[PDB]
Amino acid sequence: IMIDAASSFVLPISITKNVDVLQRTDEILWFRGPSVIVNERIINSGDPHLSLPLNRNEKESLPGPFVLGLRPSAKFTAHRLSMLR
Amino acid sequence: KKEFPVNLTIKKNVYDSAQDFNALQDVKKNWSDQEMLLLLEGIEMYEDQWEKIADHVGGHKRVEDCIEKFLSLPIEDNYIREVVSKLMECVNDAVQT
Amino acid sequence: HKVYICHTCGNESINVRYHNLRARDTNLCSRCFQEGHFGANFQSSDFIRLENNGNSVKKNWSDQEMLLLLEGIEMYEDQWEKIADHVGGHKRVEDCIEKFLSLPIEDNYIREVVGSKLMECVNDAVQTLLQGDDK
Amino acid sequence: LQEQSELMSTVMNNTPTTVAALAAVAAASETNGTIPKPRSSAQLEQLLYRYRAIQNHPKENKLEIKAIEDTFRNISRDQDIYETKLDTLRKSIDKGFQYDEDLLNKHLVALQLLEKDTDVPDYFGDPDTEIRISARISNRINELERLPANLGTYSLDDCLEFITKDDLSSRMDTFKIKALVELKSLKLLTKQKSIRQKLINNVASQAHHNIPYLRDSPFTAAAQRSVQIRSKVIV
Amino acid sequence: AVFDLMTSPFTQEEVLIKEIDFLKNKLLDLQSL
Amino acid sequence: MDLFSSIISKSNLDKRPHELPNTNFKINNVLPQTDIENEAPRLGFVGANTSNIPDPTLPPTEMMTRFLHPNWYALPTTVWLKYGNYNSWAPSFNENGTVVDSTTRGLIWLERIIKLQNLYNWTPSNYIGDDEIENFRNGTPDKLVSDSLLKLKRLRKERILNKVLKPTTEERELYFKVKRILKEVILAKKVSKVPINNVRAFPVLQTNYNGSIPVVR
Amino acid sequence: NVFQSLPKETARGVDDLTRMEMALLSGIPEEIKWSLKKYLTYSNKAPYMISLRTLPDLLPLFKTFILPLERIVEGLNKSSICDSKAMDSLQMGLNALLILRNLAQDTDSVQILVKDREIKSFILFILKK
Ligand SMILES: [Zn+2]
Repeated sequence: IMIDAASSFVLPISITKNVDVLQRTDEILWFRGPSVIVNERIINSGDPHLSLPLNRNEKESLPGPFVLGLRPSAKFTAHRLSMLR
Repeated sequence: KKEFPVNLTIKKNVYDSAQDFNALQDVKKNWSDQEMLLLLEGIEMYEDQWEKIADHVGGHKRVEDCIEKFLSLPIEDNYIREVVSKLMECVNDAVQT
Repeated sequence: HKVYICHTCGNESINVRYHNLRARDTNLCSRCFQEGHFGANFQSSDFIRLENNGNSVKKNWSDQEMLLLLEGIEMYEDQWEKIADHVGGHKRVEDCIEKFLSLPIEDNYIREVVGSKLMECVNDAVQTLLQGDDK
Repeated sequence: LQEQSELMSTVMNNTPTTVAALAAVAAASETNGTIPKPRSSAQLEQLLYRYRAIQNHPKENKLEIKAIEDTFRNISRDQDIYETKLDTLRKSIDKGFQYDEDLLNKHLVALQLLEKDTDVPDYFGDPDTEIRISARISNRINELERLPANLGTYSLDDCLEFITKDDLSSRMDTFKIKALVELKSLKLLTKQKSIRQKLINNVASQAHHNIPYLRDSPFTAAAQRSVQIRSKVIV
Repeated sequence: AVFDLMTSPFTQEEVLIKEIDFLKNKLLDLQSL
Repeated sequence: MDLFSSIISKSNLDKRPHELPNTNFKINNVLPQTDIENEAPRLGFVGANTSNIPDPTLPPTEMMTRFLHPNWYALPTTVWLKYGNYNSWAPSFNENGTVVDSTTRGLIWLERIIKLQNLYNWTPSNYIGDDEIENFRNGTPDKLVSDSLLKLKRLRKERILNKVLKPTTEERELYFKVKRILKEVILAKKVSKVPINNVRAFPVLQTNYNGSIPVVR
Repeated sequence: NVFQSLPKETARGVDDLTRMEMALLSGIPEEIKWSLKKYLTYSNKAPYMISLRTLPDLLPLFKTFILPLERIVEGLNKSSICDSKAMDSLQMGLNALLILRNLAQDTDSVQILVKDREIKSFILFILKK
């Protein structure tokens, strides 16, 4: 199992006309596999949607993925911006 | 004085092993990370009123259980490191000689 | 100031690299780590966010520098030039050795398991005897 | 043979009705040495709950149901006793004590340090005691080497950075570096011992050319002078 | 085992001759006893 | 070689037609992978020994065995000689390169020779009940706390000095009995400070994912 | 370009023999201690380097330490050596006397010591006491 493969490639034709949105070298970088989209980085480790307790067929349409991601409440953020100045 | 830092937040509890954080573990008394963040969030602002915190968590937690949780939060290392007749026997012989 | 060539591409990292802990001599940019361009052998757990900027006034020893020092000692076992550049090159050999020796590592376990005046007064009496001729 | 772990294994293997521990005198009583009154908060009690809730279907092949129900009676009785004692304990409180602050500080710090097994200062050779030190370090190494690698922080100061759906906050790794500085400093111990030996056995090995009050004594100067005497030439 | 540089009226060969003449004598003294 | 690109930073509210700098391009959609994070390895996997150091649980842990400071060296002193039985005029001793005399060395020689809601609400902190705190709540609350923490410290010393790892069932039972009392005063008295000192962080798990570039053999 | 043709033999400072000869000629006492220790080591291990036949301006450099030892021998009948400044002169004098003892087994470093009419006065003084 090797480590030092290249795994990125560049085509010789300068097509740099409509490409300011992609990832440029500074040309266009062309990798050997796709990307990986990760929804939320921090798992919410309790929350019986995920913990599955052993007590007591049901569906639930939760709002967004933001339930599973430890977001702070806004009153603390306003308190901290008041503590800013 | 230089001391190796007592890293309490990493250290797993010995006596109970059920009041740890949810990452170090392998009404309802479950205490998910959202209510834990809301608990530290209410303790930073409200400063021990125990009833604005008790519904800032979200109402499923009694005030007794919020005190039960607050008794097991780790303390800062820089606060642990912050709280923590032979005279006359010659004179009486030197006056004489 | 060094330069950190991002692995798996040719790019330069701006001010934050992502150090790998199993090949131990690679880095990444932020964008190659957000998308997962670091090969299917590694698992995105073994990448620590390290910085590149010059830190504060010396003898502070942030946890990044302590970690890279201990990585160097596990790498080379000698060769304190090759330790001091792996810390970042803004520290001397003569200070990396003075910091690896002044670490309390087992001091806490030592404190766990294991919990005169007469002749000084005589010397004061003689220093009083050497003042006045009358004695 | 850890019946309070055999119930957990039968629960986590999702097949507990297919075996049901073969409750007779030969099997259900061989692991018990009644049931031993479980220790945990609910981790050994919810297993008993599920075990009774699965054993409601056979109801006669398992004779050990009665001792488990006796322990449920014991738990309910102890709970009622504690609720009555908590009702009386909140009535037995004096109207004025005015608990001191700077001893509440010491009791909180002392309890917190006595939770997580660290040494508390008071403020109130010999290879017997060499192994008792080198068996506390293996404790800490085999406790730090069971932390999950995907360990990360969430400080109370990320609210000032406005992290989006994918933004990569810059204080995520303030615990995983600290949980490797300890784990690799407790493996580089017998390297700094070997550097300290080479330091002390080359500073103390001179001891009479650098220290001024030792190379100025009579006897040291006389010994260093007398070792340098060249032998006498006969004729 | 510490060497040195110094000035002398002799060449480097003559210094080695004197070293031979000294170390033969010290060798005989210490092997004799 | 069959390459791929990076993620286009085109927003979800753009609505424009899809332009292409080449007609030999193709476009694809990346489905995000999402589930309970696959159990990450432990820290023993991440950062093991790739060196030749030993474990710190090996029998050489001495650090001072053959030290011999040069305050402890033998100094050259006088050598007393013996000629015979009837030789009492001979030069009796020998002092070539000595530190001290014959007289002082002779002196040094001289001076040495079944309900339902009462069954889900259950801790191990209430199996004992109280049985003493009712009696001691009538007076001061605080003496039992220090008299119990000293017992915890003594039992912890006795566990360190016995090579035992699990705590006993006698101090665990005595632990919660402490934590109860410090709770109740905070329930009752509302002491004027009850100080707040937290590290202002707490450890959470975070998602892991393999790399997308395949392995090369 | 000019910093490439340095002579290799003089780019360490002065050589050690001129260092030892200048260190005694100054008045710095710790550097005198160093110089006498190195003269003693070279007198034991290779005496021909400090042969008095070769280096003629070296015997008064030891006379200036040995000749004030006569006052110390005169005062040595009482507890004269009180501070830590006279004792250092005593130890320097005894060490220089050992250096001249070690150089006197050569038969070419000896005639220069004999023809001096002042070392023999010191020998006669010590023998009379
Ligand atoms: Zn990159």
